[PDB]
Amino acid sequence: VPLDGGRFATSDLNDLYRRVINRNNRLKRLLDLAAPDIIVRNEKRMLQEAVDALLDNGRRGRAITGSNKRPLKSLADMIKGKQGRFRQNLLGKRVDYSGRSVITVGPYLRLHQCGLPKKMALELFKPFIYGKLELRGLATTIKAAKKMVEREEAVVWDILDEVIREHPVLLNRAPTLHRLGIQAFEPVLIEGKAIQLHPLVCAAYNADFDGDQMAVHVPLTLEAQLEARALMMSTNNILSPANGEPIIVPS
Amino acid sequence: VYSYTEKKRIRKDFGKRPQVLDVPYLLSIQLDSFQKFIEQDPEGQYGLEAAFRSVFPIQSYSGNSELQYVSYRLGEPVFDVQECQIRGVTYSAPLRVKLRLVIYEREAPEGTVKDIKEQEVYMGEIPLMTDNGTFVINGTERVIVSQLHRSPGVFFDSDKGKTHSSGKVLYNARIIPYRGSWLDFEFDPKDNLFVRIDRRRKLPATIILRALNYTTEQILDLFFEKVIFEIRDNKLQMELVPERLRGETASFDIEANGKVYVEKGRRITARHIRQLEKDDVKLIEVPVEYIAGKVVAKDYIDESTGELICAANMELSLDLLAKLSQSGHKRIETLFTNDLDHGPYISETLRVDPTNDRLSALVEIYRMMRPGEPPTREAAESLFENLFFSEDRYDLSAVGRMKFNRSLLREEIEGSGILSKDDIIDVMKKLIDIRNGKGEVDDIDHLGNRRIRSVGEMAENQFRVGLVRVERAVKERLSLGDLDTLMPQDMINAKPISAAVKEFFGSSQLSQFMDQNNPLSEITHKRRISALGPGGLTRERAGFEVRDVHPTHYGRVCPIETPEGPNIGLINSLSVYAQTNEYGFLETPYRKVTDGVVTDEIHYLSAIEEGNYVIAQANSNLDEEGHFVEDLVTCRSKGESSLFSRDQVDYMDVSTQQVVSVGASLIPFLEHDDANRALMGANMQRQAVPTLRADKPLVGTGMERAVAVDSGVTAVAKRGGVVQYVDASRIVIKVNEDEMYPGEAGIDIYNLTKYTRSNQNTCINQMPCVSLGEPVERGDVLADGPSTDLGELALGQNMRVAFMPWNGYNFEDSILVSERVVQEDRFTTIHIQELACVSRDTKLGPEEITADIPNVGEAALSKLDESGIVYIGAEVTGGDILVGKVTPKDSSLRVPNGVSGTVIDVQVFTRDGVEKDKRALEIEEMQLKQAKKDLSEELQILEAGLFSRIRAVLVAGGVEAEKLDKLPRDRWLELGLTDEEKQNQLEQLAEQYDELKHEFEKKLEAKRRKITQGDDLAPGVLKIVKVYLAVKRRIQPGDKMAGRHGNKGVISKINPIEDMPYDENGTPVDIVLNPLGVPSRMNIGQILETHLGMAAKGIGDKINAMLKQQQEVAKLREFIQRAYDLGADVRQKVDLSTFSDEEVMRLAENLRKGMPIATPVFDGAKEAEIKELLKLGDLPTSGQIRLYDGRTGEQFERPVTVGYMYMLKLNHLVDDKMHARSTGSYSLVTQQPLGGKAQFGGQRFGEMEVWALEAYGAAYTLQEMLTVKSDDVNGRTKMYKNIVDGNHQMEPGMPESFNVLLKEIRSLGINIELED
Amino acid sequence: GASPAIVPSAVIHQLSVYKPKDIVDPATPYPGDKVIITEGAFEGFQAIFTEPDGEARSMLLLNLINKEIKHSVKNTEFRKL
Amino acid sequence: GITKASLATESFISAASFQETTRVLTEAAVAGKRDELRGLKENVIVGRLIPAGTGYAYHQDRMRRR
Amino acid sequence: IETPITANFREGLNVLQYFISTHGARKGLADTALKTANSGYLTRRLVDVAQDLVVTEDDCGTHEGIMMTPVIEGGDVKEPLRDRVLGRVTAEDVLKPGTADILVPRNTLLHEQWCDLLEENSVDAVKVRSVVSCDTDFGVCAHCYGRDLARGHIINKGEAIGVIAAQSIGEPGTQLTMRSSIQVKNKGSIKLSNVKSVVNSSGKLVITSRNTELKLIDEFGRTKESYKVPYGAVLAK
DNA sequence: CCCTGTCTGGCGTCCTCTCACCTATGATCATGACG
DNA sequence: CGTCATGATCATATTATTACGCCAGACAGGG
Ligand SMILES: [Mg+2]
Ligand SMILES: [Zn+2]
Repeated sequence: VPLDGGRFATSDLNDLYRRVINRNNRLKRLLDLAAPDIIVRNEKRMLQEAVDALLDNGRRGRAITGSNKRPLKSLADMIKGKQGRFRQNLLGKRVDYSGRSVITVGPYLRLHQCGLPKKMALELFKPFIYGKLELRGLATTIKAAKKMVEREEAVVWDILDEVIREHPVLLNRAPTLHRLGIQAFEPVLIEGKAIQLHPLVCAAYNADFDGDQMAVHVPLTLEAQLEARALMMSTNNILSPANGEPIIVPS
Repeated sequence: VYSYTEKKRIRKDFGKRPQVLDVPYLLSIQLDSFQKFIEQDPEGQYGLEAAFRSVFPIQSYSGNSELQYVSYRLGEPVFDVQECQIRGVTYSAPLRVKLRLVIYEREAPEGTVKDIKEQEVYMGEIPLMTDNGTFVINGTERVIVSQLHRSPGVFFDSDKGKTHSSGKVLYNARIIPYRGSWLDFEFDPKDNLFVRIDRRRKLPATIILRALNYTTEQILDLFFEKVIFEIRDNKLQMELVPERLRGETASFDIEANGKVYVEKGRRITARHIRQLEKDDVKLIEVPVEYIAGKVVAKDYIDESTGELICAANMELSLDLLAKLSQSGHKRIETLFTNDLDHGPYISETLRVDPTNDRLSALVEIYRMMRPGEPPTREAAESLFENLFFSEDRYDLSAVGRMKFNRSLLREEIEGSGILSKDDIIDVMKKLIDIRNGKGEVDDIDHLGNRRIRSVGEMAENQFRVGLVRVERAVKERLSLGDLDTLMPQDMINAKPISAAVKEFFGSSQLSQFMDQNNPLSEITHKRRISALGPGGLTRERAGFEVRDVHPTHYGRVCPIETPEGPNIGLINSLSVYAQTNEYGFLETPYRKVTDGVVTDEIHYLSAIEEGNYVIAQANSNLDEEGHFVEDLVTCRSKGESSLFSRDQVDYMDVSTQQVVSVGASLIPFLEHDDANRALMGANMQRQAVPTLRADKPLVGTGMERAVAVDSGVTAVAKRGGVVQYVDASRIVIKVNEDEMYPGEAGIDIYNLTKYTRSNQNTCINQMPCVSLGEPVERGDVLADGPSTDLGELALGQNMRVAFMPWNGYNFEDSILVSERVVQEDRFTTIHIQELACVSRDTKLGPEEITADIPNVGEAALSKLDESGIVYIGAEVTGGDILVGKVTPKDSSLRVPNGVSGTVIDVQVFTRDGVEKDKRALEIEEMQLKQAKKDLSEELQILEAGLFSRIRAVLVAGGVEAEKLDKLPRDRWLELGLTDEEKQNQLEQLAEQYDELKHEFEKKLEAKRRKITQGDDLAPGVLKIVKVYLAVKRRIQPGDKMAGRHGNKGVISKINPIEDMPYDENGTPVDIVLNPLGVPSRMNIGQILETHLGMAAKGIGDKINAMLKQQQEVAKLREFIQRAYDLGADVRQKVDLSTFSDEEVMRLAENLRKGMPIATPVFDGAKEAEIKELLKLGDLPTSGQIRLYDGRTGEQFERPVTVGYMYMLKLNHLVDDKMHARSTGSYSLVTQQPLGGKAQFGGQRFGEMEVWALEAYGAAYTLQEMLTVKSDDVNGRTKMYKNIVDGNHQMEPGMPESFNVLLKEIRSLGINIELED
Repeated sequence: GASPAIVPSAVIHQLSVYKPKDIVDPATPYPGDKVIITEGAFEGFQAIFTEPDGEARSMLLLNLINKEIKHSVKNTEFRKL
Repeated sequence: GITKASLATESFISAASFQETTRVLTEAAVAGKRDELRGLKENVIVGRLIPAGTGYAYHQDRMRRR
Repeated sequence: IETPITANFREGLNVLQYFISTHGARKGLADTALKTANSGYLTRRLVDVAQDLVVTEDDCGTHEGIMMTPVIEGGDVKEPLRDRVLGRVTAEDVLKPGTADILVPRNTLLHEQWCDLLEENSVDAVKVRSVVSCDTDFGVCAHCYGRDLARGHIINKGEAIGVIAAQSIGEPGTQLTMRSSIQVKNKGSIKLSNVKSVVNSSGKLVITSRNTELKLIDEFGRTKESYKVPYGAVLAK
């Protein structure tokens, strides 16, 4: 990675491989020009310890470091634990077509719908709007449609009301504890910059309104819209899966 | 009497306890510690002189050369604070040191050096502290925070219960040096005694007692008493003192003097001990089985054979008695090894020892230190003398020697920094005494065992580490060169010293970035007692007890102001009156209650002196003399509260505000809030934001003026006098003559700090609050700062609140606000963003900043000038061009997508050599013109003050009333006047005037040099353009507002004016809260604050009514006097009969928007006083007005509570959190979207959300949620084509990060594949 | 190990007159070697060494297609293999 | 116990996504152990349908065509 | 502390009383912090040990299930039979004490009407089919699980019940905490279980067993009191 | 070989936001000035 | 014209410990 300062603060792996190749080339040269009897041994010890620093740093006695106290990262520190490929990149991923803001009340909602801003609904639902523009014939190519929805002209709000209409979104509170923590709503466009969320539903999220933040996701494909309508809609989950108590208790 | 800014708006003050010690200067920890650090300090310690006299003289490797120390000196900084923050340099001062080199001769190191050389040398740059208590490291104002750590000295801990799973407690005795090797004595379940050094391998403890050259006979002489057996004609008689027999069952019938004393099968009672010591029984008779297991003390040798009869510390058998009996020994010395009294811990320890003399012990210690190498007697002596017994590698401080003498019951608190033999032997004696059952262990969290480091001591330690590295270099270049030809600047180099101190002030765990968006946040971030950092504990490891308030935090560390979350109780905040002791502990004031009378002398107690005495509580009633009016008074004796008698008390608290900190003493009615809600209220009061026009608190605590003046945001007058010229830029004070120097004629100029960027992107402004011609006193505010008003502290604004449920829009914690609030522009905060653009140096050539730019037209370039940089004043949108930049390819700086603003300030810095373009020359001419005008006005204004002094002197003694203004004004000296003090004073003013002339010449030349020169910059950058956008963010549904008690809330709907519940007068309420947050979240103080705020506004409305009708000053005097008396025995006692009919009109001009009321923390306004003040206004007594509705126009039943609450806007806004992403950039190593908001990123669909979608039957939603939308690149381009063509369908593929998992597992020796 | 490897009285005597070969080294700057470039407009590829200058420059082997033009460079200028 | 019952599986990807990855991958490396994606979390790793909801009908179809 | 806080929040609190309140409050906050730190890891380990168990058949075809009786600590009956045998398929078909008369067949889901008909006849112990005693290889059949919780009908073939089970156990882990004779109340018949008793000289019944459990059978069949009886205790009955 | 103590390996919540920081020191070579 | 001094540019890895805690399973100590 460049740090935009004329220098490369390198990753730890290139440092480790560079140490192994330095030590290995010096050992090839020392086996070339003959080792002094009981001498071709210290260099092989150094090579073994450099490879043991590369494959799993810190498992052998005291680990190495580049700067300054922190031990640098080997391969087994990229597979294991947190900050590794199993728990940070493969089981939970960062996801396109998503957004997040601060929640609020708005009690004029039916319980299968939530308020969602015009700016968030315009930025989540961009390629739907592109498809409706070049399907109705208001832009020739994709670039004219992109510049139309960047300027936000007076026709794309009608396009946006024609793409929101029967299309669920997934609302998500950030510590998801049980399976009612992800639910699916049908959006209503709001002038403003917050997510208006039905009050009874906030019994299941364990969410007050003292600065809580919720994240919305969009189901792209068709089967995911049917799963966010038949399986995950806010009217269906009125009973908890822990017991038979209703979760729509008026608070 | 009152100061003149205290006759502007005198705050009404409830409160009953008459104060005796005012609030000290709140920034005394930082300033006093760093003043202790850097100052010319004789008699050795403390300061830099301690390091320079402990690491010097560097003497060489037997080359008879020596680099000794003389003195040091800091020159002036090249840059003052403002130029340093603008440009970006450290605010440092060069540390010149006078070092001396001496070089001894041959055969006489006690002989004469042939040559010396003493000279000045440059080393390091230590950063100075500004007057606010902060450092400027790289243009960013940073604070070093005090650390709370363990006090050096002995410490007798007890590893209770958990070890060995049998309840047998251990006891360890950690000696904690200030610098050097640790030392832990402990036990084991076999009751052996084990030493260890720096948590290494374990040895039996007496191996170090042989290492101090003790024979075993002397060791048993120290650690045990003696039992004497005399062989006198019958059964080997015994000397017996019966105190050892207290509860022991004898094995025979103890008789003496022909009298049976003790029977066999019974124990010796205490009265039998009294019988035996009253009859003075000395010699008793023992059987042959009594000395069957008695342990001998010293070695007995047979005189004939020359052999050893029995070794030392050995039990005696029949044959050993038979050997020593026939050798000629009549005295036998043994030891007393009881079950309860004295265990044989030393004896079992010596039986586990394999060693036998000093040499073997030193070999074993040298072998446990450095494993597996040949020891030598010289190497073992050198190591064991350099562990504990050398001035170099081991040093208790004075704090360490005090705790080490105090916890061993010594007398002298002075000693050497190194240990000795008596010290370790007293540690082992006290450990054996604690194991025996007498004496107590020491807890950890007790604040007599927690020292407070600060900026000075930590900077001294880092500077000392830099000096030991440089002595590791000088011991190099000193005995490996030719002498005499070198000077002591070729040897010592400034790289490790400056690297060490620059790394500490630059990036440490305690040198942290100052949370600066509020005067309160500054003055409570500088007063912080952090437990973390180097030498302390860590957050994710410890623990339970250290996150808990000990009984001795009372009046030292605040109990209620601490950050909730992962570190509660580790980021403690220091209290109000809490100083720091001479050694580093905490101390707090008290009042010496002599036998009857509370004497008004203050008297500082530490944390261990508080425990022995008995302290009366702060609010105890006393009748005008000090006599306690009750005969049972609530006190606390030894960490435990109780009820004591009237005149067994020894101290009383000073004031009732001293348990709390300055964060949580601005909360009115603190005693009514539950402690959780007071914690959340203090923390959110720290997190406020400055509004556009900050008002005042109607219900304060009187602590606002200490927090405002004792911080550094207001412009406090230095010398009092008369104002001469007020302006939005500057303020000129003419100094009064009874405060004024004879020379340096003197009228002061305060250059205020106008609109500039804070660290939290707020707008640190200063507004002048004085009129013209106005008197000001010494120690008084002239210019209000951010969130100040007339010298008070106004964080948020005070608004009309009602507690009622209103149609669901305030459901959980939400807040509902009228449009009358946003129309008045009263939360409209002003933010400033800094946007930088560098001109780097790459291949194909350098870059271009000029406006001849491809791919753009008129509509972009109309807002730029002819040289790329945007104008000053051009109001831009989100996504225009500010700086046009093209590389050998458009890379112009743009406003980031979303923010508006108005460009207020443009800086251009040029690396020297590069051609300045036309706008950089425009800024250079501009700043030349500004600095030229400013220094010329300095000369003109101070010359005007000097000529006014000449006119003031020439009033008498040869006065010329007409002849004075006929001649030009620069010659007012050669007029008719003899040799007096006046011609002497005119000569001194001529000296001052010619000094100002030549000083103005040289300073204007230096300022032209500073403007004209280039600046040292990054490697390979041409010029840096910085542009300051100034957004004005108003309020909207989604911001966070909160009061001062923990009542948070997202504002949920900004209603119109008409819908608000109004009352039967006509006025709409501004904010409708929710009542249901009160009985669960027990913050009942906000309702008393609401009622007292309504009382304050009732008095303000009556003043507005009595003044709008143009009434004469008599009725205003009547009503203001009635509103200022109104209470019990209070402290205020003002009278308006000494305000003289013009101040009363101006005081009523300041009271007409409400009357400010002080309510101190635990001595506040009771309920009956609020009722009597609500009766003075014509408001209802219960505080509740009946309110109509805005929609229906018909009355709400059961009348509701209205009043004024002082609510704060927090800077968790909603157009800083809101974010959305369709398709942006993707990361490089794993093809997933980036993280964050500045990087246009997507929200983490974490692991528990994957579990929650497995928990439904949603399968396609999860498949596209982790294959199509996230990772698979061909899958997502197929998806994007399919979405813009209307075909909702996914082609799945494989995550590319799983292929990264295959490459990382495959890059090992592991062969992972994919079958079939 | 804790102490230095037990050095017997044999290798010491064997290392009393070693280096009986020639230049050898790590095969860097010699008569018929390879060396990659690092600076100049003729960099990006590799080159060969022959007779260098000494206390000034060296000898770069620049060639494209079927022609070659020598360009003396100091070894700092190039990238010693 | 549940951490030992989850580390002792016939599927090394589940026991690798749980606690210590070094011991699980070395034991499955020298044993030549062969996962067959066996349930939910391995299919969350590899990027295909969960065999729980709608993917359960898909997996019955896929296993019936084996 | 032996001297309590005699002041409420409507009146004032002086300095020491507020300090003692601060002891309590900061102890509570540190409990909540480290409590969340343990609770999240408990949910992780449970959803990683279950992780895999999918309702993969429709009838295993066994009989052996567990016995559901109402729990009796020794006071009031804490959890009754309706709240334990709600919606779970019976193991052996329950015969009312009109023996050889079937009340429910042996594969009937016990919804609310059947639970009321269990409460009326005062049924002793409805032996019921549990997940732990199933027979399905590589999964769990549908009848041994029970009602689809959060819905009304029987469980659908497929819903991953290991994950919803592990979340339902670990989700209230935020709420949890971290750091002479036998006296009867009701009236009924007297039952003894696992007792070796004998007659004393006084005419009473004395016990020669530690394993004695006393029970109070009520008027209709079930038990409302149970008492562990020690070794060598002396009964008056 | 049968305990019983020691040792060293594992593990210790989620999501988001902000900020700084990411060398300097020594040696060698070249150029300029002075003798 | 030559030598010396000063300034600028380019080049590599200690420089000469202590304040978590539990569980668990293997490795080894004692008997
Ligand atoms: Mg909340
Ligand atoms: Zn079954």
